[PDB]
Amino acid sequence: KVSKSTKKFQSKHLKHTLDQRRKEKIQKKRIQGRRGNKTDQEKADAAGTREQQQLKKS
Amino acid sequence: LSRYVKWPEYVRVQRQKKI
Amino acid sequence: MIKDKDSAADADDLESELNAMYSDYKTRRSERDAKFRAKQAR
Amino acid sequence: TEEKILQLKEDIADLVTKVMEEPEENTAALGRLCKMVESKNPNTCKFSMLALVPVFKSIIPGYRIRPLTETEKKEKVSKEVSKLRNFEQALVYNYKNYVGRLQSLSKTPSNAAPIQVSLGILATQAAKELISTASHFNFRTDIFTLLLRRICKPRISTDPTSIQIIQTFETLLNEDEEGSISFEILRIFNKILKTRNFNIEESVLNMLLSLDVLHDYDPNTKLKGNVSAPKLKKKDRVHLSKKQRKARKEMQQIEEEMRNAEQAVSAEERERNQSEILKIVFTIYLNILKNNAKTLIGSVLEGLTKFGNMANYRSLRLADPLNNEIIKPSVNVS
Amino acid sequence: EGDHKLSSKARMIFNDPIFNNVEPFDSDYDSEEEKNQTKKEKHSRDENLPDWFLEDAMNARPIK
Repeated sequence: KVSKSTKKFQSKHLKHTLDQRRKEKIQKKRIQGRRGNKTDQEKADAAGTREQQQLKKS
Repeated sequence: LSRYVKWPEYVRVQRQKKI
Repeated sequence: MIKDKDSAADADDLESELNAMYSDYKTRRSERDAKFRAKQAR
Repeated sequence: TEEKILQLKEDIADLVTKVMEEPEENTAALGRLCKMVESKNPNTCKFSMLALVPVFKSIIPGYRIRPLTETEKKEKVSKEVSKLRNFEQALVYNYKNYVGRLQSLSKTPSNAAPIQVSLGILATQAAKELISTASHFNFRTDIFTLLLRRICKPRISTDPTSIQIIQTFETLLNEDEEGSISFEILRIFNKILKTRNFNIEESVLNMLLSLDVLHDYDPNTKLKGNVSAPKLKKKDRVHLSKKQRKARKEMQQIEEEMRNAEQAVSAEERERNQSEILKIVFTIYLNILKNNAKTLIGSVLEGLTKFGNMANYRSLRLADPLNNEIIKPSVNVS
Repeated sequence: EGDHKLSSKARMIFNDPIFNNVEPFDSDYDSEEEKNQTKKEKHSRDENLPDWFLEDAMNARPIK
């Protein structure tokens, strides 16, 4: 037997939730093949520490 | 704090003119 | 309740009180923004 | 006099022990301990002045003590704040006397008795060891001035303390990001240089190469790995009353805006300090070039190349520049 | 105990690394000249009434 909250959610919020999930999936697929989308930790690793940068300059 | 409340404006002005 | 009178020392004390009041007024009016407090910290 | 030295060491130990764990009401002990420094007896001065350094490094507060005079306060309502103010005033006075004594002892014409030379060397050592942590305190300029006058001496190779003072100044300039202490050091450095017609060693002038305020790194540089608890766990909290919780909310709201204001003020002061330091450094470099000193050309050119974009022979030199293992000289090559 | 000449506090306090090797043309800096220079600079950079009455860039365009 379906619960009341499940019925209410499926009648109210299911459609736009699924549409938003599809939109996020499409955007992720589009951005995966592009260049220039890196996280803060990844960019910090790429730049390196001050000592690493001074070594790279030298 | 702000103790200036112990003197009203007219008293303060009339004492400032004394100096 | 002090039963004493001074001629010029009273004027000096009054001037000192007025100067202290003006300095406190300036500080209170200037400390309205935390930037001034930060600057005065250093 | 050996037993006298033993008794002197015991007395110094007793006084420092009296002062250390509770400084507030042992003010008189600190006063007499500082008064022992100015004694004419070399042993008294040496031992007391060398023993005060840990005491000051431990009891110096984290802020600058403002000259709080009672004239504007007229409070006279305290039983523990009053003794705190008394301790702060006495500490400032004692530190004034200590720094004055260090400055007077550092000035040695290198002609007096070797005991005087040793006293001057020990005083310079104490001042150098003091400024590593006491730079954010009163009378930092006097220590900076005495250290720079020792450094800017025409002959510093024979001085066994010049190397360490050079490293200390390089560290101070390297770890300063706002540019306040850097500007304070640079003003005195320029003032001394103008007196000596810009005549110093290459190692002395090489410390300006370490100015962090004249450096921009990558906007999102990776820092050292720091791990800490993001928050205290909810089930492991301490009970606070409703009044205490409201006060906590209020003080957190005050602290957040103070943090924002401090960030903005530091940001807007770093640029002004950078401009002033750029002017001073470029004036020093150009005056060296006009003086045409053959032994300083390479350092001047390296500094111009490094800090030029911020604007609008190894055997003859001593005390290699800081981080020489990583800072490959672009213009001042061997 | 150890039977040392100095007491425990004296030993710990005086064994600190700061007490190392401690046992019981030509020119001297011209203070007057720098004082005169500072005064001259001060002049080239710029009473009885109360204060409440009287009062009433080289990095401007860098490469980045």
